[PDB]
Amino acid sequence: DAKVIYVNEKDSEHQNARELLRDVKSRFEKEKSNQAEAQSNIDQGRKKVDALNKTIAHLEEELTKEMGGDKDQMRQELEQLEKANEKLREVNNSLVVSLQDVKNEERDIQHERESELRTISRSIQNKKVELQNIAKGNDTFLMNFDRNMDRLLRTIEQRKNEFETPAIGLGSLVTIRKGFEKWTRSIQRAISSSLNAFVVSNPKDNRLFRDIMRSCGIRSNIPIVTYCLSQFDYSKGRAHGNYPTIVDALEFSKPEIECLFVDLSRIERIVLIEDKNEARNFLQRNPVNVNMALSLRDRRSGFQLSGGYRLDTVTYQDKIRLKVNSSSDNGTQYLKDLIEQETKELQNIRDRYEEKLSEVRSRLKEIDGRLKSTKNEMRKTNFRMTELKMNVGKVVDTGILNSKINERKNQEQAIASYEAAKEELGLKIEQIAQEAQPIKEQYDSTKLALVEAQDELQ
Amino acid sequence: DLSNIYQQCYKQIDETINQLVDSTSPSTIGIEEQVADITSTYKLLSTYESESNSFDPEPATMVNNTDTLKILKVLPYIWNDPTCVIPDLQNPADEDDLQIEGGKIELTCPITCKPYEAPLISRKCNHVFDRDGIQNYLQGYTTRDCPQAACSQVVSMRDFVRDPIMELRCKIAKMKESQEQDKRSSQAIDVL
Amino acid sequence: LKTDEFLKAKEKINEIFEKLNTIRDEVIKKKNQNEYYRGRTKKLQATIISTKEDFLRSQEILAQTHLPEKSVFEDIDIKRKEIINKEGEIRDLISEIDAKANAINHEMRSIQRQAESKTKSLTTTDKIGILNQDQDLKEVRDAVLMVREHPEMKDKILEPPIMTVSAINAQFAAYLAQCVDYNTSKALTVVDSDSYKLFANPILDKFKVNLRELSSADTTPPVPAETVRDLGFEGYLSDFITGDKRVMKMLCQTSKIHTIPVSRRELTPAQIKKLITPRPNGKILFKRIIHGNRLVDIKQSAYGSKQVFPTDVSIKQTNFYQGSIMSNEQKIRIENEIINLKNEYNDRKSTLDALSNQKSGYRHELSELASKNDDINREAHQLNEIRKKYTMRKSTIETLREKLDQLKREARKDVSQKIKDIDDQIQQLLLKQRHLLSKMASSMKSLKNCQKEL
Repeated sequence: DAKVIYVNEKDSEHQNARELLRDVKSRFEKEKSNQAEAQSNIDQGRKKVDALNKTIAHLEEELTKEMGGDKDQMRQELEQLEKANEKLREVNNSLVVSLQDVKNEERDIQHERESELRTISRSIQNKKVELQNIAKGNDTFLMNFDRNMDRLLRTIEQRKNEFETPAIGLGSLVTIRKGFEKWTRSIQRAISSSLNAFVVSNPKDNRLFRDIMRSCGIRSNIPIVTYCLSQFDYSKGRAHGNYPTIVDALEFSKPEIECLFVDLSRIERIVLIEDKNEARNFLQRNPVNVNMALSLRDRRSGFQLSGGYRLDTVTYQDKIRLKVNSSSDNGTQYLKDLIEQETKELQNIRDRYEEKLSEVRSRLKEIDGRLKSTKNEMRKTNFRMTELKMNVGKVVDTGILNSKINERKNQEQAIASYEAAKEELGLKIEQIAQEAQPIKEQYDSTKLALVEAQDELQ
Repeated sequence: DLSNIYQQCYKQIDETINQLVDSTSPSTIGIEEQVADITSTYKLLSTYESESNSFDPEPATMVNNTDTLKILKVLPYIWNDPTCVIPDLQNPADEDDLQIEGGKIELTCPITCKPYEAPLISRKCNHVFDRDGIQNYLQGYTTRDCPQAACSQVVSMRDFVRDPIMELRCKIAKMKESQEQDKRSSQAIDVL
Repeated sequence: LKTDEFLKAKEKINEIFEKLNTIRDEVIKKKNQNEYYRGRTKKLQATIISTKEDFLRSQEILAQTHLPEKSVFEDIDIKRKEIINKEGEIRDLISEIDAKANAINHEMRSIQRQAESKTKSLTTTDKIGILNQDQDLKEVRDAVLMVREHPEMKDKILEPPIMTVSAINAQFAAYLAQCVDYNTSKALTVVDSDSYKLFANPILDKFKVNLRELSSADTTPPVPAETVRDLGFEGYLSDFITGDKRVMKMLCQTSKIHTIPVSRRELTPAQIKKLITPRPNGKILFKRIIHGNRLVDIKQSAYGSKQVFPTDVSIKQTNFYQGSIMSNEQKIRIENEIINLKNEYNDRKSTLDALSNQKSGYRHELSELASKNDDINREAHQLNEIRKKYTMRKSTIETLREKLDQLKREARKDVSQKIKDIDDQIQQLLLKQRHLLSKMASSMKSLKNCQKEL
């Protein structure tokens, strides 16, 4: 009907839509600006992370510069090297207990010092025997042990007429004939009984001795010989040789002593040859009456050229009464060639064998150099353990001022919370996007549409 | 046709004008010329209502027809004491409103013994009270008389006119206790 | 040309309407952010009052007077040098204790010799050591130490008789030298005429040796000699020395061993002018007789008065009496006992060494105890490691001072700058809206046109 103001009130349509127009875009802008602020906060926090990484690196620099961080790597090998030093000092203990037996070794080998001195002492003492003093006390030319020999002949001979034997004493009788001097000391081993004898030939003259012996002040009681001085023949036993036999070697101070020797020693068959290293066949061919030949090397040993079928080393007394009839021109000095070789021999032995002494001395030098090296090894191991000791003494001590690491940790959880907030506002942006569009479309559609026929008056 | 399409000039200029004071922060000061010029542009353009209505001879008819009449000189000196009442009531002919006197003033309609919310006024009473303060409690009597027993006012509310003037005052006083106190609190934090 | 464009009024009103629009919403849009920034300022106020409390809550424990200890590190150093000193003392102590332990082990090894030599004549045992009766018997010692290596010399020229013809004991070992003549006694026991010369190479140029022989050819095996020994003799050679066919076969015609009795009851030979009794061939029936060690020889001569000539010179012997056991009434110990008392001579220095190594062990234990006391002291001072941790607690709260100061500074910059930023962003907006309004203030110029120019 009447086309009148009825439609004027429709102008309110735009205001209703505007009411939500303001709200939707205001919320969208506010929350997206909040997201921008959150992102700026993320950037601010993130720009601190590299600086704090370099700051903890600077803490490590402080540790290195103050020697605080050195021992962290080392400790686990420091313990192993301490155990290595323990086993090395155990090896040192094994070596030193391998360096005392070397002292037992030196003691045992220098027992050769005793061995050589014992032999040399007696030999060197025999060097005294050229003159010293004579007669009543002549322990190597007219005596050997006891200071009573002269009185014996004037003692036991006092009642000679009661002897069942002619006699003058009897050791003063036996003497060596011409020949070669070094033959003197071999005969005593056999005839020692006749060099101190006083002969009787019945049980009672022999038994009176043990009683009357001590009456005149001598105690020696060496056994006695039984015989009667007389001379007899010795024909069919002598050897086929011209060089002197023991009968020729011994001088007939009393011819009855010739029969004494023939009886109690059977010396008539024996001969003498200067050295063992000599012909053999003459003795070996073995005709009848071939007999042994004697020999001497020194005052301490000799050899028997016993027909060649027998060769034996023989022993002689060190001290002997037998003496030769040689003149008194100069005595031993006429003979010193064959005495020096017997005494100077040991001097050569010690001079030459001192190389063995020098050899053991060099061994001792080697082992004591080893001892010195082991001592230096003990010192070196002590220094090596002391360096580990210094390393482990510090470890860290009081060298920690790193609470900036705790600061870093709280900043790390702070940035974690910041990222959580960033994600929450990421949810918020989606919420506003899905909330704005459904209402924004309604607004635009209504606003453009609801202008409509505005003032079509006519 | 060419008529009546220009009517919306004022209908939207009201919106153009009102929002400015609603947004310009009072923290910035200097009001007189910077409101007077732009508001006088309204009267300049409003003269053309009359001299653009053809003539149905210069612009007869008084210019006082503006509904935004009292919008003139609203902001100046209305800051600390928005209710700039004068100790006299019957001198409207002059156009200055602040002659030779000042003093103290009240602050509320009988709302709850608390300040103004929404005014109302009428020609017979020539005096203002609030909207809900005359209907909410009062209803129960179809018509009730002057606010106080045998007091000055005379009331007939069935045709009382809406009052859009005073609410412009409200927010400025309230926000002042915030912003300057916000400024003070900013100074307080500055010393901590 | 002229007015045909009445829509220009609307054309002009459009844009200025959109401008009366637009900026108004941006007003509040920009106004909004300052409130959230004020909320952040309130958060800052709360945080900084928390830091105000934290100042004292820290300072109560952030003394810095409880500083890393003044001289505890010097104590660490001195006690560590002390334990290295203890280690050195322990090294020296253990070296000396090992030396003394070896010293006592020296008696532990040599004590066998004094037990072995605890016999008559300074030694008699069934081991190699029996040959040490004379230093000059080094030749026999070396000979025996290598005789066993040969495939058959050990069984064809046997070791010295004391090992293979061993006598009962010292009382007969001395008799061994006469049982087998002294020269052969320290020689090797040849077995046959083939061992006579075949085996001279190993030893002849090194050690002394001798040889023996025998023969039995024509018609007469050995004649009786066993029971003619009726002179009061019952003991005999081949039993008191352990004879065997391995050894003594050849001695029947070389050493005349058929005349060596053994006597318990000594009787003098002086009661004899009877043994002149010849064997039926006119030669002496008796060749040699012995009592104790008074060996007497009998010989023959074929010239002169035919008188007999005995001799009493005999081998060495220790005693001649007619009693029983130990042979010595006046006193016991003799020169023989010096190498036995070598036991006491060892024991003296050995007890000294034992007590010396015992006090060395005392010192070792005391050094170990001192080192362990220093170690427990080291533990008691490493307990201070926790006292370093107050300095950790002191540092972390000290670091919290840095963090709270940094927070105050950064937030102060943050809030203050943002305050002015938002304020100026509002201010520029205050100018923009007013200039836009001024621009609008010229639009109405169009109103005077059109309606009447038309």
